[PDB]
Amino acid sequence: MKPRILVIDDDSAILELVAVNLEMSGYDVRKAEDGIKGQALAVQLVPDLIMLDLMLPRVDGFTVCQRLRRDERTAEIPVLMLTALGQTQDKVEGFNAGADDYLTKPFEVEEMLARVRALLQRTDEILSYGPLTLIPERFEAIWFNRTVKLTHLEFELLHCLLQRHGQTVAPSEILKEVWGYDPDDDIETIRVHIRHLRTKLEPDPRHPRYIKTVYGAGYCLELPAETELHQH
Amino acid sequence: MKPRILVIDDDSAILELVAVNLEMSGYDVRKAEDGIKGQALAVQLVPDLIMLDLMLPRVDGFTVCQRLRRDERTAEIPVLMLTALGQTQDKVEGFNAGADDYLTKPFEVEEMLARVRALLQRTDSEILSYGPLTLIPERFEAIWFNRTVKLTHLEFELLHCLLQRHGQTVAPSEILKEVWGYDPDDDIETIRVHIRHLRTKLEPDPRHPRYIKTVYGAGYCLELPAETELHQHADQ
Amino acid sequence: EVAKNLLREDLEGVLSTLSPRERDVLRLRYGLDDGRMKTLEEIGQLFNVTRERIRQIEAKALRKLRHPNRNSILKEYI
DNA sequence: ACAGGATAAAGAGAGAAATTGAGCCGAGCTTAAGACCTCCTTTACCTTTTCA
Repeated sequence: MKPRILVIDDDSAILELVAVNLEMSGYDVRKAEDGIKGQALAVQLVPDLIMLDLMLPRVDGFTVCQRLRRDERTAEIPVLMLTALGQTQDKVEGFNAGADDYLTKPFEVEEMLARVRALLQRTDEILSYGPLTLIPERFEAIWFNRTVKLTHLEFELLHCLLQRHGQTVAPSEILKEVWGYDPDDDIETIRVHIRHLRTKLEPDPRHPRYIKTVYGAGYCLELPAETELHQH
Repeated sequence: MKPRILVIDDDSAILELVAVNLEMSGYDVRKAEDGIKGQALAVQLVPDLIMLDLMLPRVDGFTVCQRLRRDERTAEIPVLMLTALGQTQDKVEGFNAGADDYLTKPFEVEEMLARVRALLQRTDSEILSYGPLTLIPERFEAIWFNRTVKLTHLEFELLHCLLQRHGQTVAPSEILKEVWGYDPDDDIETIRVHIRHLRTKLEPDPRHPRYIKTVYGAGYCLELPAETELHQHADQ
Repeated sequence: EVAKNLLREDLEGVLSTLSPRERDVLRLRYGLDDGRMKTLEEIGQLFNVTRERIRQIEAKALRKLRHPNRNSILKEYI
């Protein structure tokens, strides 16, 4: 299902901005203009996340958060507090409110969405590194400043190695990930395609620098850090 | 028990400030000055929280975080990223690293402590590094002080077996059983050969080995200096 | 009804062999969970990367299943 | 029963889209032999210990 988010904020313009941005991100958004309605809706809906304003009328946001934490039905719901951040006292009371995170207003939409994603990953690919950029749509690699066309299997092999950059990948793992074959199938095919990658990517395929062979362990893709590109 | 916090940061001043403030808060703090040592400590200790600077040498903070997420033993450990926060691209790459939170330097100590509390409220076995050695299993390599040494598989497993028993004498029969799985009665002479290769790779003088000692009649012992003495041995 | 529960299990097994992302893609592209086949664009928005990326994953998964290994029982279901 | 009238809901007419499969090719892929470089084992001969 789509994660349910309850946004509780008395600023209709902020509330609308947040709601629009969350819906564009695929969430089920519920909106509340006050802490009393917000608490009742939280109890009724059991949303997957609460974003909670601070300056609601009649009832402060801290009391709302504390009440959500006191109801067994809401005690576990994560609370992302929106705060105007200006006084050490609101800080000290949020330190007792049971907030899960804080976000300073004005916020970037991307930061908000990052926090939402992290909270949801809590309730529940490398396409570029240094000198190598993968272009899936064209099965191509940017290798330093040259474009290199790859075959489908050559590309998938290089991607599999890039996913485990700096680690040795066993031939059986390559077989499983790229070909889906049984671990005991013939690994000799891999030995061929690694060689093509070296022919395309290394300056000297006989002394491969980046696509290393670790005898008895497999192959390792070792790439220089971006700080070293100027030397290579 | 006291919660274990692993702080990984190459800035000794930030690392010290953080460690002092966490200890004042009652945590057991462990410190690592580089991403490789940090990763090895995370795997060895399974800390209750990782604080991970961004710009570590030899291994970027993103690669460290991704590798922690790839290890079943560390995949669940919360990661609070310390970042110099200045470009949306580092933002975009962190958006894929699997970081749990970010904290911009300079930070207020109270904010740091709040994040630590929230991560800890949310959360609720091999020695890979000691003194001058990091073992790098994934590459069959050893960091020895600051030099990379390529090892063969049996040499690596032998060195690891000795590291597991650092400061103790390891019997040849135990090495045969653990590394080779052989019977205690098989020829131990093969081990004697491979031990010298480790000395050839690791000792300054293979004829007068300082670290890979022979305990006559008992076996081999890896004696490593404590981290406090490293400055006296690197020049060797 | 008993050749229905049995089937899904067999399919799920061969699905396990595929990479996590791949199998998720397949389940969503055929509606194995919701009965509703989803487009590219719904997974383009719901999943991390956008459209024209899920198509590649679908082909790279099917090519894994199309091999005589990891999927041969279902051949008789036809 | 039979005739007239009003109407809406369900068929035929066409092209344009979208697929589609078909031949005809060479690019990707596999197979097998041979060579060829690490890693390991085990030997022959030692040096180097702890001890009577």
